[PDB]
Amino acid sequence: MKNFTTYLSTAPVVALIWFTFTAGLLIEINRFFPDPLVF
Amino acid sequence: MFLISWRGYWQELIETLAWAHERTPLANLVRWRDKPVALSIVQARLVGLAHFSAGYILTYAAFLIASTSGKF
Amino acid sequence: GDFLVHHAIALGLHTTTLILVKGALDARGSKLMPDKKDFGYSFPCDGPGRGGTCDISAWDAFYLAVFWMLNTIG
Amino acid sequence: QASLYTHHQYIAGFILCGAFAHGAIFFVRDYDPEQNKGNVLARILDHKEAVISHLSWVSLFLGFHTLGLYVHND
Amino acid sequence: SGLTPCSESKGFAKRQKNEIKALTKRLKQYEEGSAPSLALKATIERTEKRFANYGNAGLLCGTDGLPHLISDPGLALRFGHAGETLIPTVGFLYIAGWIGTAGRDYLIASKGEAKPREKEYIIDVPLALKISAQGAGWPFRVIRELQKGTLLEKDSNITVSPR
Amino acid sequence: KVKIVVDGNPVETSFERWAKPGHFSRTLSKGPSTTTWIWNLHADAHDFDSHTSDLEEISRKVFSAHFGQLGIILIWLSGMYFHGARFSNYEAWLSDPIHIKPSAQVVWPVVGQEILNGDVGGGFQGVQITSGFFQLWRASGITSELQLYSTAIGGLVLAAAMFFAGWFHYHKAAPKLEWFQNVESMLNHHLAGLLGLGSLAWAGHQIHVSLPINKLLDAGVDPKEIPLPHEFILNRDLMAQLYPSFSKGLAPFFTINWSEYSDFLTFQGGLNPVTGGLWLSDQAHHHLAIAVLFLVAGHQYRTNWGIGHSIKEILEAHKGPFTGEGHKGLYEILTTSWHAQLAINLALFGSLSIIVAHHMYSMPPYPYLATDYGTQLSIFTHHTWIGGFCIVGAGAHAAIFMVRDYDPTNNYNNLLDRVIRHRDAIVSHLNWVCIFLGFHSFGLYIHNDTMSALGRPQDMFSDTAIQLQPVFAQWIQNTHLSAPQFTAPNALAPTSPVWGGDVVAVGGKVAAMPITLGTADFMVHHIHAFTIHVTVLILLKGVLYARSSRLIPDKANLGFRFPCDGPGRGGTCQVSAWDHVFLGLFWMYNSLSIAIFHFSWKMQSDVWGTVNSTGVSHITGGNFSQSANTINGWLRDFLWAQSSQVIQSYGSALSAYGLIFLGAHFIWAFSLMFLFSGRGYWQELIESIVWAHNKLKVAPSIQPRALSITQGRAVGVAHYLLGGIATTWSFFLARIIAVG
Amino acid sequence: QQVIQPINGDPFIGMLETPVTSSPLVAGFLSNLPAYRIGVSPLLRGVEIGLVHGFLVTGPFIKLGPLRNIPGVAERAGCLSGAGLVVILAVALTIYGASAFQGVKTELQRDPLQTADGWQKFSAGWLVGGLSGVAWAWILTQTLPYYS
Amino acid sequence: LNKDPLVFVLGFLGWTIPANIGVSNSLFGSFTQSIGENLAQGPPIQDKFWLLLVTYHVGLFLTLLLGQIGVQGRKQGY
Ligand code: CLA
Ligand code: CLA
Ligand code: CLA
Ligand code: CLA
Ligand SMILES: CC1=C(C/C=C(\C)CCC[C@H](C)CCC[C@H](C)CCCC(C)C)C(=O)c2ccccc2C1=O
Ligand SMILES: CC(=O)/C=C/C=C(C)/C=C\[C@H]1[C@H](C)CCCC1(C)C
Ligand code: SF4
Repeated sequence: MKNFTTYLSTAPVVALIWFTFTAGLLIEINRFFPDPLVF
Repeated sequence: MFLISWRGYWQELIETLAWAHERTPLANLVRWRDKPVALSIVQARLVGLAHFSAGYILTYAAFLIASTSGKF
Repeated sequence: GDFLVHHAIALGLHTTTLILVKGALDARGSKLMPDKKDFGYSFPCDGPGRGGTCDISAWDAFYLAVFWMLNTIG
Repeated sequence: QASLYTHHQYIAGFILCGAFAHGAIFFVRDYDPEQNKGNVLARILDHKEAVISHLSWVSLFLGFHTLGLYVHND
Repeated sequence: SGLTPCSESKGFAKRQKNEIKALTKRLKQYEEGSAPSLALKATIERTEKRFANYGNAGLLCGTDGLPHLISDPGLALRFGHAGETLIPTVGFLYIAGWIGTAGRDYLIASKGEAKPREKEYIIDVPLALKISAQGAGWPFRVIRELQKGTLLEKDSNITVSPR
Repeated sequence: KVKIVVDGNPVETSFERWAKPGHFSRTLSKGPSTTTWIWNLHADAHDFDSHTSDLEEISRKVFSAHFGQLGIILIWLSGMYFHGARFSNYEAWLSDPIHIKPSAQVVWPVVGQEILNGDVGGGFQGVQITSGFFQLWRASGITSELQLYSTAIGGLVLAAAMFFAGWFHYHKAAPKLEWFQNVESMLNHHLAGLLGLGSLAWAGHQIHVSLPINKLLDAGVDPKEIPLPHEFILNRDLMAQLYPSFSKGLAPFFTINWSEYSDFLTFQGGLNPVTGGLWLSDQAHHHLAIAVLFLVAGHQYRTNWGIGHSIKEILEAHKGPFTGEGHKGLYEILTTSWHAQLAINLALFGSLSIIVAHHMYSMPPYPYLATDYGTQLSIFTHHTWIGGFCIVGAGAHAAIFMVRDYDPTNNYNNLLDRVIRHRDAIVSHLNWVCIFLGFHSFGLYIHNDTMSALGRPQDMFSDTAIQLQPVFAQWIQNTHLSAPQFTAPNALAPTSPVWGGDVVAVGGKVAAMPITLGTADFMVHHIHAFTIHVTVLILLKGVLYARSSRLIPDKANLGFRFPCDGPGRGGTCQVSAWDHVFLGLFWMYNSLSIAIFHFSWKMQSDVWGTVNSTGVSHITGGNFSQSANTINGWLRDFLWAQSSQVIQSYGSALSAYGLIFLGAHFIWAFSLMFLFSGRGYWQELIESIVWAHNKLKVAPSIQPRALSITQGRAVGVAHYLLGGIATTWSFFLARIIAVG
Repeated sequence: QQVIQPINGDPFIGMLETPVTSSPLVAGFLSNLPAYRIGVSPLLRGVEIGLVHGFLVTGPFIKLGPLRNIPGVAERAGCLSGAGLVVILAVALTIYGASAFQGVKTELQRDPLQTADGWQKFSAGWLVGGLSGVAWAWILTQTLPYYS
Repeated sequence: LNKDPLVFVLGFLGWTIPANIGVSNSLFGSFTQSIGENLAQGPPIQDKFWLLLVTYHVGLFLTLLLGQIGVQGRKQGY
C-alpha cells in the first residue's frame, strides 16, 4: 500500500487528480450558476 | 524547406549526386570547378528567412491591392 | 475590437523586442556559452555538446525576431 | 492609402530589426568594458537578466490574456 | 463612452428575441415531453434568465447590442461597474498569490530534504495539502517577508553570465 | 520440435517499481538532475532493446504489451457498441436510414455546449458520427439496442481476458525465446487458424444471421417484426422460406452438389440496388472461399510431422547470378530482430489500410454506406492516413534494425550486403526520378496557371486544349467493364460501378457511378507518383546510410537517434536515420493530403449528388474537370469554395468543427516555433527566467533545460501533423455533413 | 556465375561493372560515339554532336511552341527557336572552356578535347553543326513527303 | 551481359503451341486475327487486341525467362 500510494503521489497522478478536481469545480459552478459574466 | 530540413541530409544527398555525375558516360566529360556542397547552416537560415519574408510580402501585397482596387 | 487588436500589437512589439534585446545582451556570452564574444556575431552553433547549442549566436536571435516582426506588422 | 501604410510599416519593421541587430554587433565587435566602466551601458549589461525576464513576463501576460479573450469570444 | 444600459438597449432586446425565436423554431419538430423538447425549453429558460441578469447587472451596451465592460477603476467605482473587472481583479490576484505562495513554500520546504529533487516529481501529498491550506494567509506573510528582507535572495548569491 | 516452453513466475507482481519512475533504465533509475530526465523517461519507456540485450526478455515484454494493446482496443470497441446501445438513434435510423443522420454521442448541458446536440432526426439530438458503425451493425443483422448492449458487455469481458493474459504471460508463465522463434508454427496457425477460421466463422455468421435479416430489411419489413437470429438458427423452414436450398440441408455440401446453394452463395457482382451495398450473399461466398484458401495456406510450413517447408531452406535456395548469395541470412535476421519484423509488417499493414480505403469507396460493402457521404469521406481519409503513418514507421524500424541489429559477419555478399554496396546508385537514380516527376507533374500545373493568367487557355494542358489522356487507365476501366461478358463469364456484373455502366441511386442520391479519367486525373496521378517517390527517397536514404556515409563514416556508433555530428564538415545537422523519419513524415503528410483532396473534390464533382429525371446533379457540378488543372483552381474552387461550411458553422451544431478548424490552424502555426528555432536560444532565455526565480527563491531543484535538439524536432513535427490533419478533418467533416 | 564485378577487378574504386555498364554491345556502342574518339579532333566531334542536337531540338519548338497552330510560321519559328538554343549552348560551352582548363590507362594520351584550345575548337564545331542541323531540320519539314 | 545466349525455340514454341489450343478459337489465333483486322490507324481502346497482346506477351516473356533460368540453373546447380 505504501508503494501504491507513492505511485499515486507521482507528478502525473497528482496532476490528474488536482485538475480533475479543479475542472469539476469549474464545471459544477457553471452548472449551478449558468452564464456568469460579471460579479 | 530551408527552415525545417537542415544541412547534413542535403550534404549526403549531394555526395550521391557527385558520385552519379563522375560515373555517367558522356556527362563526366564535363566537371565542376567548385566542389558542390550543401548550403551552410547559417546560410540556410538566411535563405529560408528570405524566402519566407518575400513570400509573406508578395502574398499580402497582392491580396491588399487586389481586394482594395477590385472594389475601388 | 480595437482594444483586443491593440493588445495583440503590444504582444508583438514586446515579444519582438524581447528576442532582439536578449540577442543583444547575450551577444557577448551566456551561461551556456560564456565566451560567445570570441566567436563573433554570426556562427552556426557550438555543437551538440552541453545539451546542444543550435541558434545560440546573436545573429540567430535576429533571425528568430524577423518572424515575430513580420507577424506583428501583419 | 492602404498600400502606403502597409509599405511604410513593413519598412519600419525591417529597419527596427536592423537597429537591434547592429546594437548586438556593437556589443560583440566594438564594446570595450574597460572604457565603459560603471556607466549606463555597463550597468544595463549588469542587470540584463532582470530586463530579459521582465520582457518575458510582459510578453507572456499579453499573449495569455489576448489569446484567451479572443478564444473565449470565439 | 457614449454607451447605453443594456436594459434599455434596443439591440440587446432584439438579440434576446432573435435567439429565443431560433430556439423556438427548433422546438416545433418534437413532441411535448420528449427529451429534445425538454432540453430546448431548458435552453430557452437559461437564455431568458441570462438576458434578464445581464440587464439587471447595470452592464452598458454598445451599438452592437452587446455588453461592454468598464475597466478603469475610477469609472467603475463611481458608476457602479466594479463587478465587471475590478472585483474580479482582486479575486484573481488573491487566488494567484495563494497558488504562488503555496508553490514557493513547498519548494523551500523541499530544499531542506536529503533528496530535494524527489519531492518535486513525487509529491509529499500531506505536506502539499497542509501548505495549500496555509496559502489563504499569503498577503500577510509575503508583506512581512518583503519588509524583513527574506523574500529576496541577495544578488551576490545568484549566478550570472560574464558581461 | 515445436513445443510449449515457459518459465514459471519470472517477475513478481508488485507496485515497488511503479513508485520508482525510470526503473527500467540503468541511466534513468537514479532519478533526475534536470528536466531532460522527465522527457527521457517517456521517450525510452517502450524501447525494450535499450533496457536489456536479452532477446528473451524483450520478446516477453513485446508479447504482454500486445495483450495490453488488444485489451485497450476491446475497451474502445465495447465503448462504441455501448454508445450505440445507450446514447444513439440507431433503432430510429434502422426504421429510416435515408433521412436520419447517425448519432451516438450526446453532450451534457453546460457552458452552452448543448448546441452541439444537433437535430439529427429520429426524435434525437446528438453529435453526428461518421465512423460507419450503424451501417456495419445493420449489415451484421443487429436490430436492437439489447444486441448492442450484449456485444459491449462481451467486449469488456474479453478486454479483461486480454489484460489478464498480458499479466499472466509476463508475470506467471512467460514463454521462452525458442517458443517465439517458431515462425513456421506461427505462420501455420495465423494463416489457417486466425485468418482461415476467422473467415469461415464470419461466413457462418453472414449465412445464418446477416443474409436473412438483411433480406427481410431490404424487403421492407419493420425491424421489430423481423425474427431474431436464433429463430433462423432453430427453424430451418423459416430460412428455407428465404433461401429454398436450405430445405436440402447440408446434403448438397457433402455430396458435392454445391450448385444447389446458388441462392445464398452467389457471384452477382456490383451493388444491391435497394441499399447501395455489396450483395451479402456475394460476401458469404467470398468469405467461404477466402477461408478455404487460408486453411490450405496454413499447411505449408514444417512443424512436427516431417512434411512441410523449412523457410530457411526456401530462402537459401533463391539466389542467382546477379545477386550473389541471395536470401541467405535473412531467416536469422527475421528470427532475431524484432525491428526487422516490425519494419516489414508496418509496410504491408499500412499499404493494406490504403488499399482498404480505395476498395471500400469503390465497392461499398455496407448497406446505406455509399449515400452517407460523411461516412464515406471519413473512412477513406482515416484509413489512408493510418496507412501513411504505418509506412513511415516501417522506414523507421528498418533504420533501427540497420543501426542496432545488423551484423556484417552474418551478411556477406547476400542481398542486404549488395544493396548497401550500391546505395549511391539507388539514391542517385531515385533522386533523378523525383526531380523528373516534380518537373513533369507540378510544372504542368505551373504552365497551366501561367497560360491561364496570360489569357492563353488554348496553350494549356486540358481536355479542351493540349490533352494528356490517361489511356492505360482508361483501357483498364474498359477491360473491367467488359469482364462479365468474356473473362469472368459467371459473374453477372462488374466488381464496381466505377468502371462504367449505370448510376446506382439510393433514396434519390448517387451511391456509385462511373468515374471517368481525363487530363486533370492524369496530372494529379503523376502528382501522387511524385510525392510517393520523394517520401520513399527520404526514408530509403535514411535506411541505406543509417550506419555510414562518405560524410560520416562511423555513423552507426552515433546511434539511430542523435541530433548531428557538429557544425564541422560544413555542418551535419539531421544526418541521423531518425531525422530521415522526421523529414519523411512531412512528405507523407504532403502526399496523403493531396490524395485525400483528390478524393474529396473528385467524388463531390463527379460521383456524389442527387438524381433527378434529367440526370445527376453533382455536389460541385462537375467543376473538377474544368479547374483541377490549375493551382488556382484548387485554391479557389476546392479550398476557398468548400471552406464556406466550416467558417459559417458558428451558431449551428457544426460549430465545433469551426472551432477545431481555428485551433488546428493555431497548433500548426505553433509547431513552426519548434521547427524553425534551436535550443541554444531557448536555454539562454531560460537562464534569464531562472535568474528571476532565483531572486525570489522559487528556483526548482530539478534544473530547467530547453528541450533537446531531437525533442525539439519531434515536438515540431507532432504539432505540425496534428494541426494540419485536424484542419483538414474539420474542413472535410463540416463540408460533407452540411452539403451531403 | 556472377555478372557484377568490381570495376577492372578493383574492389575499392567506387564503381561496379554490371551488364548495363560493360556489355560488349554497350561498351562497343559508347566507344564509337564522337565523344569517345580520343584521337579524333575535337572540332569535328563537335560538328557531329552539334548536327545531332541542333536537329533534334527543333521538333518540340515546332510542334509545341506558341506559333504551332499557324501554318508556315510554325516551322520557321520553331527553327529560329532551335537556333537560339544552339547559340545559347555555344556561349555556355565557350565559357565552360575558358574556366575549366586554367595519367589515363585502359597508357593513353589524354584527350585533346580536355584542354582549353581543344574545347574551344569543340565549341566552334558545336555552333557550326548546330546551326547546320537546325537549317537541315527546316529543309526536311519543307521536303519530307509524309511530314505533317 | 554474360547472359549465356542460346538459340531458344524452347520458349518461343513452349508458350505459342500451348496458346494455340482452342477453348470456349485460341489465344494465339485470336491474337493473329486481331493483328490482321487491325492491319487493314491504330487500334481503338475498346478493341480486344490490347488484351490479347498483353496476355500473349506476358505468357511468352515469363515462359522465356523461366526457360533461360531452368537451362542455366540446372547446368550451374539447383
Ligand atoms: C501561432 C504561433 C505561435 C505561438 C502561439 C507562439 C507562442 C509563444 N512564443 Mg513562439 N514563434 C513562432 C510562433 C508562435 N509562438 C514562430 C513561427 C517563431 C519563429 C521560430 C517563434 C519564435 C519565438 C521566439 C524567438 C520567442 C517566442 C516566444 C513565444 C511566447 C510569447 C509570449 C506569449 O504570448 O505567452 C503566452 C503563451 C502562449 C500564447 C503559448 C500558448 C499557450 C497555451 C494556449 C496555454 C494553454 C495550453 C493548454 C491548456 C494545454 C493543453 C494541452 C493538452 C495536450 C492537454 C509564446 C510561448 C518568446 C518567449 O518565449 O517569451 C516568453 C520568445 O522569446 N517565439
Ligand atoms: C512554485 C511555482 C512558481 C512560482 C512562485 C513562479 C514565479 C514566477 N515565475 Mg515561474 N514557472 C513555474 C512555477 C512558478 N513560477 C513552472 C512550473 C514553470 C514552467 C511552466 C514556470 C515558467 C516561467 C516562465 C517561462 C516565466 C516565469 C516567470 C515567473 C515570475 C513572474 C510570474 C509569472 O510570470 O507567472 C507565470 C507562470 C507560469 C506561466 C507557469 C506557472 C505554472 C503554475 C501555475 C505554477 C506552478 C504551481 C506548482 C506546480 C504548485 C505546486 C505546489 C504544491 C506542491 C504545494 C515569478 C518569479 C516569468 C518571469 O521570469 O518574470 C520575471 C517568466 O517569463 N515562470
Ligand atoms: C489458431 C491459433 C492462433 C490464433 C487464432 C492466434 C491469434 C493471434 N495471435 Mg498468434 N500464436 C499461435 C496461434 C494463434 N494465434 C501459436 C501456435 C504461436 C507460437 C508459434 C503464436 C504466437 C503469437 C505471438 C508471439 C503473438 C501472437 C499474436 C496474435 C494476435 C494477432 C493480432 C490480431 O489479429 O488480434 C485479433 C484478436 C482477436 C480476434 C480477439 C480474440 C483473440 C482470441 C481470444 C485469442 C485466440 C488465440 C489463442 C491462441 C487461443 C488460445 C486460448 C488460450 C486461453 C490458451 C491474435 C490474437 C500477437 C499478439 O497480439 O498477442 C498478444 C503476438 O505478439 N501469436
Ligand atoms: C512548395 C514548397 C517546396 C518546393 C518547391 C520544394 C522543392 C523540392 N523539394 Mg523540398 N520541402 C519542403 C517544401 C518544398 N520543397 C518543406 C516544407 C520541407 C521540410 C520537410 C521540404 C523537405 C524536402 C526533402 C527532405 C526533400 C525535398 C526534395 C524537393 C525537390 C523534389 C524534386 C523536384 O520536384 O524538383 C523539381 C522542382 C520543383 C517541382 C520546384 C518547382 C520548380 C518550377 C516549377 C520550375 C521553375 C523553373 C524556373 C521558371 C526557371 C528559372 C527562371 C528564374 C531563375 C528567372 C524539390 C527541389 C527532395 C529532393 O531533393 O529529391 C530530389 C528531398 O529529398 N524537400
Ligand atoms: C519553444 C521552444 C522551446 C521551449 C520549450 C520548452 C522548454 C518546453 C516547455 C514544456 C512545459 C510547458 C514545461 C513545464 C512542464 C511542467 C510539468 C509544468 C507543471 C505545471 C502545471 C501547471 C502542469 C525549446 O526548448 C526548444 C528546443 C529545441 C528546439 C525548439 C525549441 C522551442 O521552440
Ligand atoms: C514599484 C516599482 O516601480 C518598483 C518596485 C520594486 C522594488 C522596490 C525593487 C526591489 C528592491 C528590493 C527592496 C530589494 C532588491 C533591489 C531593490 C531595487 C532595492
Ligand atoms: S544540429 Fe544544432 S548543434 Fe548540431 S550542427 Fe546543426 S545547428 Fe549545430
